[PDB]
Amino acid sequence: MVKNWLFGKKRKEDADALATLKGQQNRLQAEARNLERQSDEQKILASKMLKAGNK
Amino acid sequence: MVKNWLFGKKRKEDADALATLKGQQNRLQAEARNLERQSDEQKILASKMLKAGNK
Amino acid sequence: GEKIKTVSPERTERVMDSVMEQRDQIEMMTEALSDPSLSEGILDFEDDAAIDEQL
Repeated sequence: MVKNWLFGKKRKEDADALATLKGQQNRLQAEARNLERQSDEQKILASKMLKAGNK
Repeated sequence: MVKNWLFGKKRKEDADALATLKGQQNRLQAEARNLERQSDEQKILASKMLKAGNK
Repeated sequence: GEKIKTVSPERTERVMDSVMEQRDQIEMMTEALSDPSLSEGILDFEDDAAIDEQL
């Protein structure tokens, strides 16, 4: 049963890099969802400004 | 009963090389199946974008 | 700061990668010379029944 020491070391390094990239991507997706929510609220506000008589 | 020592040694080496090639081929087939699945999902999404009114 | 410039973390990771690679190579060489199938398994014949009978 040969141990591949360098292979396992580089495997851990690549796994950590992938974890970092996935975490930052998840943060960006959450930020995108929040920005979409804010855009929807702004559209609702624009509709109310239109109805109230404030162009 | 003659032992063919070199023959058996090279037989083990060739069997290990064939196992390595077969394993990498199986990995590539799995990756191909996953890529096909992703392509099908993208086509379904394209159909929904067409129906929704977003060319 | 001068000490860390002399021995950076990059040099440390390079040194440890070299250590692991040389460990792999030494294990390959040591496994080549200690394989029982070269010497210990002289007779692979099915006298397991025969040595059972001798027992």
